[PDB]
Amino acid sequence: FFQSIQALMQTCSVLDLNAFERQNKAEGLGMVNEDGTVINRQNGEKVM
Amino acid sequence: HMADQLTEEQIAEFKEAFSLFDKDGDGTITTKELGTVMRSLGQNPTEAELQDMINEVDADGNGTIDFPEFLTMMARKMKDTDSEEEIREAFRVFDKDGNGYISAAELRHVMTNLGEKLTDEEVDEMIREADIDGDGQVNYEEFVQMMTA
Ligand SMILES: [Ca+2]
Ligand SMILES: [Ca+2]
Ligand SMILES: [Ca+2]
Ligand SMILES: [Ca+2]
Repeated sequence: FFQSIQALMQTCSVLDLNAFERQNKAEGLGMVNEDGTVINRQNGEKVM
Repeated sequence: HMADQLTEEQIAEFKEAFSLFDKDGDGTITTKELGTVMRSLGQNPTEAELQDMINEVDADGNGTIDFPEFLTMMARKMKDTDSEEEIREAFRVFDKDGNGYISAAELRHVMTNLGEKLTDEEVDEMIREADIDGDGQVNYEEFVQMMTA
């Protein structure tokens, strides 16, 4: 029980600037899909 | 990607064209199959160039052309038609009427459709910057050299 709890706490994420920098460039591209056009798709956040 | 370059109708048309080459229906294009349709169109090539025009698009090197390779050929042909003419469509978006000049009212029309709004006075600010001649209209030549309006 406590080994599982300790392992889970070690896998908890914190603020990552490298991930944050990547997202800022990603949102600046303005991607779209093929079938139609998606307006800045909101796929899963990668910072915390 | 193929979905960007090709539509559902174009994929259907290409499949019919591929099936026209593949009389057997096995799913691959051989040299004799490719040679047969060329003779129907009048050309009488030799097997030396016939193999070369297959290897030029054959990706896996198996010596035969399947539908995935056939679509990849057509996808490139549709894509490479436009190289730098993208500014022509951009010019026509501002040029509603269809002539060779961009008017202030036409610039108002596109700006009205876009999110930002103008107070009917700063529209003259950027049009005079783009229009070097001073005639009040931005032509195609003035647009490509410097784009502000
Ligand atoms: Ca065949
Ligand atoms: Ca092949
Ligand atoms: Ca015009
Ligand atoms: Ca002019």
